[PDB]
Amino acid sequence: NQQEIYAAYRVANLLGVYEDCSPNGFYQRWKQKNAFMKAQAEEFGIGSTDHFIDDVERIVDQRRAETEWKNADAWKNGTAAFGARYLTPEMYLDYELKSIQLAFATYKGELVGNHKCHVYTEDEKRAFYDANQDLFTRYHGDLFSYEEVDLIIEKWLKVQEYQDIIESVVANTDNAVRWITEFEKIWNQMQEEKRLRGHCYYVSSIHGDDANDGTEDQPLKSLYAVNRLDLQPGDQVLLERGSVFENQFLHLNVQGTKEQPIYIGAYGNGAKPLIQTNGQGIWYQDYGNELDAPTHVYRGYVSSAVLLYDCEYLTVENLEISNKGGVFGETYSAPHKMNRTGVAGIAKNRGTLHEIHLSNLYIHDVEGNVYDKHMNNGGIYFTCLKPEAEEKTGVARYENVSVRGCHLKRTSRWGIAVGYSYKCKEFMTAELPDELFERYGHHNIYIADNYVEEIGGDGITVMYAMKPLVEYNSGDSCALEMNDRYYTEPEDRAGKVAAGIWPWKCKDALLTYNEMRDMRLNQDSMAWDADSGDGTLYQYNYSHLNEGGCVMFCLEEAIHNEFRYNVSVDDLGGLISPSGNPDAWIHHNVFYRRAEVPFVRPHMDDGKYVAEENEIHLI
Ligand SMILES: CC(=O)N[C@@H]1[C@@H](O[C@@H]2O[C@H](CO)[C@H](O)[C@H](O)[C@H]2O)[C@H](O)[C@@H](CO)O[C@H]1O
Ligand code: NA
Repeated sequence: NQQEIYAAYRVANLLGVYEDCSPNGFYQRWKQKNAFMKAQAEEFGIGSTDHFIDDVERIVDQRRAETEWKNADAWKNGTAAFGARYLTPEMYLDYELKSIQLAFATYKGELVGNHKCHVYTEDEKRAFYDANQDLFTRYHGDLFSYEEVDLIIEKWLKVQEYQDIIESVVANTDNAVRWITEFEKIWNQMQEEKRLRGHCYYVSSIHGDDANDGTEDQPLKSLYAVNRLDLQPGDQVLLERGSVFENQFLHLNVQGTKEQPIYIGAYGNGAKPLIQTNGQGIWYQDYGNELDAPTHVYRGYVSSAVLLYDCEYLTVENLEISNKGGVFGETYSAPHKMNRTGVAGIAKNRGTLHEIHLSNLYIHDVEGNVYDKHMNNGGIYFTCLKPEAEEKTGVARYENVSVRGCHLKRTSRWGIAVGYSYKCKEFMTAELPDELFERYGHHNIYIADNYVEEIGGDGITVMYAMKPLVEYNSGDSCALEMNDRYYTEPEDRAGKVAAGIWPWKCKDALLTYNEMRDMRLNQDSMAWDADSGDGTLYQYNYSHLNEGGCVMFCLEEAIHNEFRYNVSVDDLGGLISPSGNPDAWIHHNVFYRRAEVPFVRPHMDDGKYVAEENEIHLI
């Protein structure tokens, strides 16, 4: 809503968040941001996947072997390059609107223009605690103490005060109309620049006909027609910009070759083609065996806007996807609400699937089951099901798979999840020998340049992969539903926790050049999580105002952990959560903490760690 955008930049000006809070000011900051990331970030993983995807494990080995803080000076004076290397207009606007809100939350001034900044008294914060007990329970139902959530409550109350100022300015509607008229022109200009950045099948919801041959002159009309095409190596399917595919879905079982991949994309002019699945695109998921915990749901119907079922040598690019529920009989937090995906990837009957790539997808309002962790449930979820006959087709798993440039907003439960496998019970040791990955695990997994925001559960998680590279991702405001207010009927599933960007049962994972802000309080709610897995390294990551702190080392199977050359600015709760972990080497980081935010997070402090040569500032 343009009046809310206008109001936000009015507050930004009064807070001094940005020097120029005109629409041109927004445009120049966007241009500056993209030019900076292009000049200063690493080049690896930019451009065609054929030029780098085979080198992911090699670049991971090189970066893990670094012996000093690369560009330490930039990192320490606040001009390092991290987060997504290109921000779309939609990513950038949402990022700045969140920046303004968080600046209000930490503002110490008396006034914002004529608005007197409320000073939240102990009485007022304690009253909020007593009235919102459903927000302060942990994994096992035990409450955080008031003292543990005092500063988080003040942050929340200042965010509400901020939000009330926006609707107030909106209510009070001259130069607002000027500001908004100019913003629309700038927005269109930005969309024009964004847009600038076998057989060809054309599909047009507006001009097509499913009886056509599917040329640009006589395009197909519907995704159902696409679902019926016998797509061959080299084929392209191009969806017309401006198209809306109402209640439609793409369910594909197609294979290109290395030499002639299949491409799904956009053509023409206007908005990204919109797949508006609205809870249709039904299919039956079955892992074929219980998962790592017997309580995890592992079979049932899923709604997916885009289902890639045993696909290979396929790239999907430049689409907008939603998957809203709200069908008759359904409530939002219902225990068995259908699992929903924006893009679901499945490996089952073709052994290793090669060369699946998602690029520049805008996936929002995917209203999956609030609870279920391992059904294909969230914005993007790739999994591996037990093959019909593994002795004939091989272990179902992934090789050379990338998720790049995707924007996720309001997806539940997961943001981006890649790799959960029916072979999960083969990895139930602390140490994970390389042979487990040679037989059962994924190779050359690359997740980069994504923006995940307002996510029900975890932001980005890579699973069962050898040396995955998760880099140059930006995350805001994940774990929104990991609390009793939304997580109403978990039954025996537990799982009321989420962290930002992290690996599960990976070997020698590298998470680097990521940015994570404003994780929503739960027992976890830290930015980074060296979870169960072997050899995880976080380096060159930026974290800010996460309500569960900076980094966790999670229990006895989180082994060979290292956390170096990271910057943490005003993480809350407690900076490090060494929770029952056997080791963690925490060294050569820079932390900025409030005096009343401890280095070690309460109740998550009984693990083994070496913290040395860290620079801890008070703020
Ligand atoms: C060991 C542990 O408790 N780790 C937590 C994570 O929970 C595990 O996540 C994996 C995901 O593949 C399985 O679901 C497993 O059964 C869970 O125990 C949890 O997701 C993260 C993020 O909050 O943190 C740990 O608490
Ligand atoms: Na294969």
